[PDB]
Amino acid sequence: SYQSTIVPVELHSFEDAQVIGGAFRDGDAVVFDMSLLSREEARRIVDFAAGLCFALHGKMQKIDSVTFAVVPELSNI
Amino acid sequence: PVELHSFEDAQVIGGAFRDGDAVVFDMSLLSREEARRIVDFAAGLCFALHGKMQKIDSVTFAVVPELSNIS
Repeated sequence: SYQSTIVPVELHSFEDAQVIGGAFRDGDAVVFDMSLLSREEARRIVDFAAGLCFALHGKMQKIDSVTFAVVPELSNI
Repeated sequence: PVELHSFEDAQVIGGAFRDGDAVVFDMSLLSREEARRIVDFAAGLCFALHGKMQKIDSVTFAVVPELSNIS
């Protein structure tokens, strides 16, 4: 299946979750930074991302305190 | 109708919804924080599977899977 190299996303508010969701839903891995978000917002981003991962059997990884990644299930027929 | 007790129940909603079932959940027993975490998780769930979330009232929401239609 098609998938670009990992999509980077710099977050500024919870609404940006949509960018992560869009790319992840379309088969792309996404790494996003939460350096500029409040503690509350960061938490909302991760709960939304966990919802995305559970729904499509994706995997979420923590790179560091402000950097996380969601990776789609491997495409193998 | 799922009665939530903690954020850990997000999996109950998720499992059912992922299996193609509509889920209506009550958040009466949840803290303001937990309630919000549940809805954010559920929103990720719906976004991922092209589902729909509806607010029934302040403590009751529903996530509904995309309708199966083949042409």
